[PDB]
Amino acid sequence: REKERQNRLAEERARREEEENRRKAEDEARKK
Repeated sequence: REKERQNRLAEERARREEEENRRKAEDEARKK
């Protein structure tokens, strides 16, 4: 159960991270 929880939270973190990455990408694109 602990590893399930930790992995779920970890994928949530990584998904938020890729959200911010694509976000900064589209920001730079607007700068272009």
